[PDB]
Amino acid sequence: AEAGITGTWYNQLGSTFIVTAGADGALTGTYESAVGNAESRYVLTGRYDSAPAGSGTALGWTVAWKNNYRNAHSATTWSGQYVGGAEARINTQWLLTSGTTEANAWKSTLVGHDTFTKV
Amino acid sequence: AEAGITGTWYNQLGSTFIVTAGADGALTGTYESSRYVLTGRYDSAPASGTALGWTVAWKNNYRNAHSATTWSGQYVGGAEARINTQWLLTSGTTEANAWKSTLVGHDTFTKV
Amino acid sequence: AEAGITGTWYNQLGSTFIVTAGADGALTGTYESSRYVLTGRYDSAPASGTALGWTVAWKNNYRNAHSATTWSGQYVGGAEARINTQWLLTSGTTEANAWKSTLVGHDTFTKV
Amino acid sequence: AEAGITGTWYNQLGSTFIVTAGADGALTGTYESAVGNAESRYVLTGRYDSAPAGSGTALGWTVAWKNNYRNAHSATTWSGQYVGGAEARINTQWLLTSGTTEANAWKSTLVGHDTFTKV
Repeated sequence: AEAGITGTWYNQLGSTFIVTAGADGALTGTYESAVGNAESRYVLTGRYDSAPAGSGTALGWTVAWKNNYRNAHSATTWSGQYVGGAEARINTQWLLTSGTTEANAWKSTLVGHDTFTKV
Repeated sequence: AEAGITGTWYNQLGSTFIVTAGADGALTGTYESSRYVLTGRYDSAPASGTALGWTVAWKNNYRNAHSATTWSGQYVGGAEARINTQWLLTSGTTEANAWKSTLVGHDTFTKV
Repeated sequence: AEAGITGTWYNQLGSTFIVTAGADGALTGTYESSRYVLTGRYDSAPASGTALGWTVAWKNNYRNAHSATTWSGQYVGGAEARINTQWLLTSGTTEANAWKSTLVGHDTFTKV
Repeated sequence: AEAGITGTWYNQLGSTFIVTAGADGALTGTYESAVGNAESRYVLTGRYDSAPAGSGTALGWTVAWKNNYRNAHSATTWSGQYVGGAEARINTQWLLTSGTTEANAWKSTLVGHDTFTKV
């Protein structure tokens, strides 16, 4: 619920995710990327199950790779589950999609998986 | 286009996505196949389609499916505007079942 | 159907898949958009579509793209038989770039 | 090349994969599953880049979940790269597809990632 999720997290590549879980199931924050065309901080928005069922808490968020300094013409979404305890982790799968011409659309989307550790 | 995106859309199975695209890159609206709140972002200065993504947690006042889907794709405008997507649906699971927690698929939305 | 699967198929972009389905569950054949060898398996006793998958390493006598695609899906027979798939294309990369090694997409093949 | 790949491997869930890499780029072997409707050994087939480029070697394989004892009406494909050294590993992403009725086709496919360690 709010506090579990709210906080600073890092993935296995050294990117940072700062998130506030709101009472209505809203997720807002900032993302700072360890890779790609990514310079500085980017806004993030998402949603989580604010009334979860030993099972994890399902959540997802999106970043569009545009800030006041750069624009990668691409957006990533991460879908996963928050698993609490002392070992708090967020286990995700993500899709990165770039804006493409129609011809190149077949190769517009990357897929990968990230694990977030809470700090 | 910002307000190119703004509107009501439908996918292949009859689900309906109502969205507003903000000047600064925000997407907000509701998804129904009952109704759920969505939030996302899009490139507000595209070159190419416009990249975008959004999430829906499957909980509202009536049901809680303890899952959340994210759609990642691009908007292509023109005479017949479309949003081509791939999505990941993750369910809250115990550790024993975490390996079978995520479904993947694709959706094509149109104004029709 | 074993020999329901056997035949020549085309996807949305004009690639052509020539396949033979063996009695015991083997798939063999070639894929061309030049030609590459494919191998896979399918459920030879289906209930529902027939589950199946195949791989193509993108190397032949003429080119080597140092990648390999796998297609996972099901065969649906009837008047207009189709093979609905999702695929993963992985490229051989250095460790620095391993996070951007895999493309995901979907393909629909038909006899037309 | 052949020998690098050829051998016995296990994933993080305790499944086993026994594979022989052939000279023409063929992969044949057997898979024994730690989960699902999966009883005993199942045949596998796939392909690999027999002439790879510090970069890994791209490969993929499929198992249909049918043997003489069980049938799950489903097939999985794993796509990834073999990374050699002492730390030999195969890093993959997989798609599991079940045979479904048309109505249920939207939820026929699972996605996940596995890491294989050589034994």
